[PDB]
Amino acid sequence: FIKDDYGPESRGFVENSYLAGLTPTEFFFHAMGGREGLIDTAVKTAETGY
DNA sequence: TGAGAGCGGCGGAGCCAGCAGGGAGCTGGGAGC
RNA sequence: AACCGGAGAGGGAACCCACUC
DNA sequence: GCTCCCAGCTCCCTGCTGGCTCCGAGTGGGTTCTGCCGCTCTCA
Repeated sequence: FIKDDYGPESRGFVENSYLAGLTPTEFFFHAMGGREGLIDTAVKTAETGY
């Protein structure tokens, strides 16, 4: 991407569906999104149990 | 006194205790008589 | 011609990997 | 000699910095590891 690109494609918006598949940039961004939830699942338990 | 051997020794957050600095308040030395 | 069974040992520390959430 | 007002000492207070304890529940495997050098006394 060009420097200082605030457009939807350049910041994480995925305009494709899971039926049409994702472009490589959208695939990486989607991985970045899923990683956050996966981390919170492990972090949350240590607080809730305490 | 030499081999066998016994052992002698060489990360982060958040509550509690101490310290430092700063005033109100009391008592001796001087101000008037 | 003459009795003829029978057990008992494995423990701890540390580390890593993995699983279910 | 008399009462009294102003600085020096006593107290408490506030504020700040250093020190101790906690950090989900289960489960299954495997692997390594439990000290070592030598120094003096004894049997031969």
